[PDB]
Amino acid sequence: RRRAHTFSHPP
Amino acid sequence: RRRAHTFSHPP
Amino acid sequence: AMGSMERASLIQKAKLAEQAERYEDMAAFMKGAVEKGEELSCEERNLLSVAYKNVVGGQRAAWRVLSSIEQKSNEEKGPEVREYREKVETELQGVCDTVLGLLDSHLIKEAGDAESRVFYLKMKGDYYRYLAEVATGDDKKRIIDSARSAYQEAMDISKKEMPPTNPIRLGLALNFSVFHYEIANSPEEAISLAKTTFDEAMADLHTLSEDSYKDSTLIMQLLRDNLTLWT
Amino acid sequence: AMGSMERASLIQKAKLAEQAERYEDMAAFMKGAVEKGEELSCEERNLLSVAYKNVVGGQRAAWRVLSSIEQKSNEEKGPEVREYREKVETELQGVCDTVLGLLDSHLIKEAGDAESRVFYLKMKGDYYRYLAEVATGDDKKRIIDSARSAYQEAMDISKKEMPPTNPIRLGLALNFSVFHYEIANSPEEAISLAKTTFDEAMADLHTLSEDSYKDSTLIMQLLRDNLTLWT
Ligand SMILES: [Mg+2]
Ligand SMILES: [Mg+2]
Ligand SMILES: [Mg+2]
Ligand SMILES: [Mg+2]
Repeated sequence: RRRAHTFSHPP
Repeated sequence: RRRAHTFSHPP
Repeated sequence: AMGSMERASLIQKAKLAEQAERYEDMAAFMKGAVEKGEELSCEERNLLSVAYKNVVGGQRAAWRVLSSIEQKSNEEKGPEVREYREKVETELQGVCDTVLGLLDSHLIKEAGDAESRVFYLKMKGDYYRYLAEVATGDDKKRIIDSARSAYQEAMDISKKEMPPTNPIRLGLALNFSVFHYEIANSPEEAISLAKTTFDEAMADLHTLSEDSYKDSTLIMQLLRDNLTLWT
Repeated sequence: AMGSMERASLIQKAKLAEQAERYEDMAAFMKGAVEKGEELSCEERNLLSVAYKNVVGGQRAAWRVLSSIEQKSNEEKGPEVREYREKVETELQGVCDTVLGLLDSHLIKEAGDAESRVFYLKMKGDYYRYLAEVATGDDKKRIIDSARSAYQEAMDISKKEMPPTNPIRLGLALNFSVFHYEIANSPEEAISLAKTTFDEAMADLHTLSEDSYKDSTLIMQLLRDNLTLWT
């Protein structure tokens, strides 16, 4: 399975 | 200008 | 003066390291600047987070690779993979410990504006989560409690003081939902949080300027893709 | 036994580090294995080169970024860029010194097969070239002499003992031509070498197996694109 997205700041 | 290619091993 | 000039120079070298993709240097510079005791601006908070996210991100990627090879070797001969995975793991724990120490000693305060308070508590939850990824026993259970506590305290602030489309609030909810799914083994809670967050932001998207709209919909797409993944 | 088992374990950890993209670790493992005094196999030579090419490659990229910002600040205010560029430069010189020390102390020998002899002398030229990129005065002139000497000794062997399509020979000629153009300020010599190398390999391509053909034409495309760039 692929991993879920996490977010800390925009690219 | 772009830089010339150098080579040490295949990708 | 010598102290304040020292702080501004460390900040400037962190920005230079970012351009050079020297992220370990960047993290070292930003750690130094944080210990000068001054509050970090929005820009400087992002420098701190970029630096350490890249450093720990490489460690996490390596740990997953080595852990996978280790488990494959353990299925159904040479200590090397275990020895090296343990080394990377201890190094990852050390970086997480460092970030968590900076957060507790210098950055987390009851006094700040909501955005900064939520930013740092979210970061606290994130780096406890990264510790939880590699922990195993009652240690893991206690680390999980610590991450949930940090995330929930940030969630309380964000729901009291920020609109549902605020990008920091949205990113917190995204990560706390992943925590539920992948860490706390609470998939129904993960789906509920992600769906509620998306829905309540969707209902407010029409109120946003063009720049805000871009920032919010970016994280909402991540929430939507996670929901697709989980349902 | 404890020594040979130690060598094989270091090699295996270098391979694991490669998979984990832990290239500084990988370089440390391969340095350790080289000091065990045993000749490196073709595979192990590539592990050594991959490890250090990634490490120095990141330093070189950073140095060019910082050098460019430094020169922009010096055109027509704050010591930070100069101070940090100098730091990265000293660190780059240290890694190059380490590779060159390994080559001279353990790897370069009159005795080996042609492929290994050319491989290591080419590497010697490459890492003197990287030192030359950051040097400035009579230091630079002496480093340039050292790179040319290593490259030319490798060229002599390759022209005596390898066919014109051999991939190690082709990569040597590619890099030595770049040295002429970008380092030694000898653009006519760079073009001549690249064209001769391409032409003499082209005349032999019909003799190659499918796998050899793929290896040789890959480097020939690089020679061709450099010639396009320079003419
Ligand atoms: Mg990395
Ligand atoms: Mg452990
Ligand atoms: Mg790098
Ligand atoms: Mg210097």
